[PDB]
Amino acid sequence: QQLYWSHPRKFGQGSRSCRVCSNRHGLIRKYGLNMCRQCFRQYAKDIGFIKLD
Amino acid sequence: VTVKDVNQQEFVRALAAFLKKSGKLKVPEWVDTVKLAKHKELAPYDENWFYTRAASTARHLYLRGGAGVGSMTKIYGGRQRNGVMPSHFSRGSKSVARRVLQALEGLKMVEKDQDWGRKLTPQGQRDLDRIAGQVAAAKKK
Amino acid sequence: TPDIKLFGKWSTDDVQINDISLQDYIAVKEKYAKYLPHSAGRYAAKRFRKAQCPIVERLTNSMMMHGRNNGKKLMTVRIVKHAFEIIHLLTGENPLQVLVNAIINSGPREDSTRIGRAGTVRRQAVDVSPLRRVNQAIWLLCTGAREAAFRNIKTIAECLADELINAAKGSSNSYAIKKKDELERVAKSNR
Amino acid sequence: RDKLNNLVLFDKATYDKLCKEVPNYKLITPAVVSERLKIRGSLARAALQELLSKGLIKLVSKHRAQVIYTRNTKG
Amino acid sequence: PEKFQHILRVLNTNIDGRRKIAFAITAIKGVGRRYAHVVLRKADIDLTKRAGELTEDEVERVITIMQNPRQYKIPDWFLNRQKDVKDGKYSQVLANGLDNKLREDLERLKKIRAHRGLRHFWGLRVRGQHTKTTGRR
Amino acid sequence: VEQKKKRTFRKFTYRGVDLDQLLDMSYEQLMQLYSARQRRRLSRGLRRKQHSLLKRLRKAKKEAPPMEKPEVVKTHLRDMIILPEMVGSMVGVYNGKTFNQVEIKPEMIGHYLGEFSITYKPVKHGR
RNA sequence: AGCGUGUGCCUACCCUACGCCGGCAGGCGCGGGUAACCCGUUGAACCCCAUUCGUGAUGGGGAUCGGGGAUUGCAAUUAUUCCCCAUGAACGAGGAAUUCCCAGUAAGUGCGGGUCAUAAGCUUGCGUUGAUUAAGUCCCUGCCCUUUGUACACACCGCCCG
Repeated sequence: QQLYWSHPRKFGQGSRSCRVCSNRHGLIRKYGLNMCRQCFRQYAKDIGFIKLD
Repeated sequence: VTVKDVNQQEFVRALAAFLKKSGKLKVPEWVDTVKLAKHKELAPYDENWFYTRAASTARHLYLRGGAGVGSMTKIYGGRQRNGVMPSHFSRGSKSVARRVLQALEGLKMVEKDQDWGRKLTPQGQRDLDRIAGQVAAAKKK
Repeated sequence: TPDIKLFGKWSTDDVQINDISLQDYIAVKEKYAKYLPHSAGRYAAKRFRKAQCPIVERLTNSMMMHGRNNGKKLMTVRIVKHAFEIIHLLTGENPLQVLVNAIINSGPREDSTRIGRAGTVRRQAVDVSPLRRVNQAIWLLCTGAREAAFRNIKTIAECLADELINAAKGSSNSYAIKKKDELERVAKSNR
Repeated sequence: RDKLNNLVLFDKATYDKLCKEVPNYKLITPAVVSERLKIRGSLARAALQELLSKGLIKLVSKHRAQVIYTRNTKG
Repeated sequence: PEKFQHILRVLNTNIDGRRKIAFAITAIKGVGRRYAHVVLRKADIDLTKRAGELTEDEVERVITIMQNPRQYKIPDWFLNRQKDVKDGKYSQVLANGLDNKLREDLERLKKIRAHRGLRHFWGLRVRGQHTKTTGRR
Repeated sequence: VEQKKKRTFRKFTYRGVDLDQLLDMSYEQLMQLYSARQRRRLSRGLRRKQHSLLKRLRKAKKEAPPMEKPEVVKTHLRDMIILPEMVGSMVGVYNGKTFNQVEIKPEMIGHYLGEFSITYKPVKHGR
């Protein structure tokens, strides 16, 4: 109703976050994972990203 | 000689001249003004050069299944000096190459190929092979 | 090619390192003639191996110096091939022999080391190994040619020929020859 | 120093100097002509290609980058 | 071969004659290299030579083309002043006249008091650049 | 601004076009000429929307006496392009904290409002 | 040439060959591709080469500025960026200092990925071209090995006399 309350959110840092934690900073957007790097570090084992070299 | 037989510089040099004698190629009225590539420093010293490119292209197509202007722009495209920034590719003009492609058609050297890209014609294939021989024949040296 | 394995077109046979001791880190080809001053060349792993490397190529490598010129061997090979031709025009001979001679003549026999010496550090006259003599010579000549060529119209191939020829018979016109005499003169005092 | 200023057009007498000298030198390139005369470098060049006429001078390599010429073909 | 001139004047600038034409011309304000190169090609000259060489003829011919470039198959995009504004020109300003128009343009937006104008007036910068660390000396 | 000489006498042609002619078209036919950045902005702006503003301009143009300047019209639209419709008006042009007041001379044409309201402050090294 | 990359997506959107117009920048019409299928035999760039220039801050260099074209976005003014012209700077080899490095290594050289709507001088790999040079040692520096000295132990960046 309140026509008041939004301006474009389509693109840029402001258009996205961490599916894990809201953070709009340092975001992994490759392969559609969309996790912030800090989180991705903590969840890379359960996603299937494993250290080899 | 197959055109493949003759060295690229002499082949192109001989054919380009042959085209010049023939007198009928056709030429965006410009060609005086044009650089040939944004990358380019100055236009071509040989204002006569339109012929050389044409020869170069005809030879370029004969070699390969089919080619189009974008490829040529890049082929002609050299490195461009960003100035402060490091140098990068910049595919060379599209008007010249296109006009070259259109003009060649007029002579029938090349014809639209199937699935995009211009291909050499048998008429051209014959023509290039013929000059190729003349060049081979000239001399040893 | 099949008769004898010449250089670009120059014969390896009959070139003699006119200088005992040096004999042998100057590598012509007590069988090794090739064709081109370019090779895959793995010299680095061992300490010695470099000696195996043809002196010509060794000279060519030293040619490509200065940050911009690094890795331009094709350019050096081209320069070297031209230089040999200029040298040949200038005195007949084997320019390769001319090259070898310049190298033999330039290596500082004696040198100096900065011995600690207490205070007013004095410098100790020591004799110099043949590997060093070869290594140092090729530098000297290359640095000589490169230094001369830079503000002058003349090309490295030409300046190289001039440095090589003057050195082959030590004219002392050469930068390198003057440098070697300087290094040696220093060696003698100190002692 | 080395400030170089060059005569960039033919002066007759300098045309004579060219054909009556250059047979003297064993080595001639752009630079030689430039230093020993006071030729442009640009007008050095044109003098080289001309000299190779039917030559005063003889080609042994004109690598893109460099001509390298010898004395004419004497005794 | 032949000789003459050293030292020739075109329209109000002194042009070294020893120099190659294309390059020689580029002393003139407003004649950059891409300019002068295309002007000469238009003007029929043996490209192969020295400004000091050539004829009084060829010279007027260069100048005539230089100040009416459009009228010679020189495209407008090649030009210094497209879209004038004050007249909606196209133009290619030349010689003393470039300094002139430069002055005008700066004045224009100083009259109007636009921030760029102001910047030029204090003798800072007008493109968006940081002014904290550089252009200090 | 109507009759022989009276008021008139500042001239200014924009792009070969004259202000007499300028003041009489449609903003359409003006942006058509040459400006290119301003024209794209208004097209894309478009739909267009400083609508009310433009009516606020004409309004205060009316209520202004008969000789001079008058009261002004405020705005935050820095990205607006000056077009002949505007010229002669008075614009309060915000810069972040201040609204600078500026009459738009015909010269400005094709320029952006923001170019006449400086944000930053010169500065200081000594002082 | 090589590592790599893509749309049909947590909510708005892809990589793009090919025809045409335009000097360019770019515009415009198509058609394939969940890809080892297509873009892309990644026909890269250095480089190699036939010319010009000619040792002049010149054609080395591309700063700053002016005008102008276009692209992204609703919005670019405080230039996102790109181009075209013009204006054509310092810099002609770097003192005190000081980093890093042993073989595909140093160095030249382009490309792709991340950021991303747009935007690379960045980072982050990758192939290409490819040397000089120790082949060792503990001098300086740094850290741990004994032996030794220590009023130190928040440990020398520590705690002694008037």
